[PDB]
Amino acid sequence: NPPPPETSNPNKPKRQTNQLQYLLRVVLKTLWKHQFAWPFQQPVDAVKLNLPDYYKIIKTPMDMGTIKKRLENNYYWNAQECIQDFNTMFTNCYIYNKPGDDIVLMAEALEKLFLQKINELPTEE
Ligand SMILES: CCOC(=O)CNC(=O)CN(Cc1ccc2nc(-c3cc(C)c(=O)n(C)c3)n(CC3CCOCC3)c2c1)C(=O)c1c(F)c(F)c(N=[N+]=N)c(F)c1F
Repeated sequence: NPPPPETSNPNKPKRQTNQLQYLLRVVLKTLWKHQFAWPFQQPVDAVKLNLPDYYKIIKTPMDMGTIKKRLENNYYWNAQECIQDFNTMFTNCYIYNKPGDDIVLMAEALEKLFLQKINELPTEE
């Protein structure tokens, strides 16, 4: 298991935006409570799950636990960095797991909900 992605930036000032408020209070909150969220709420523990090839295939690990902490810690300078992390999390799932696997159906359900919410992302302001 690699160290988890950094979730706090000591060199970054605290700044709210409409889009980051939306990404935490609407997007993350809605995905987090979903019945299929749980496999995505923490980094893949390749040791506990005995997946010796996972971190060989996945160069950029990402999960909603990391995204949640990043939003709570105001880690993201803008909405697009956060959207990129969600996209990476889904991509990792689709490139590692066989199509139609339970985890892929769970990712597809969450991604459908994610894109539903991102389509209603507030304007930059
Ligand atoms: C401390 C105790 O020690 C242990 O027993 C260690 N092993 C366990 O606990 C393992 N678990 C729980 C668990 C936790 C997080 C996981 N995250 C993933 C996962 C994998 C992959 C490649 C991936 O790409 N991503 C993004 C996530 N998986 C794999 C599963 C993902 C969903 O479809 C089925 C494989 C996870 C597994 C399960 O076996 C367990 C379980 F899988 C259940 F579905 C379940 N539901 N019910 N009822 C349940 F009760 C389970 F306990």
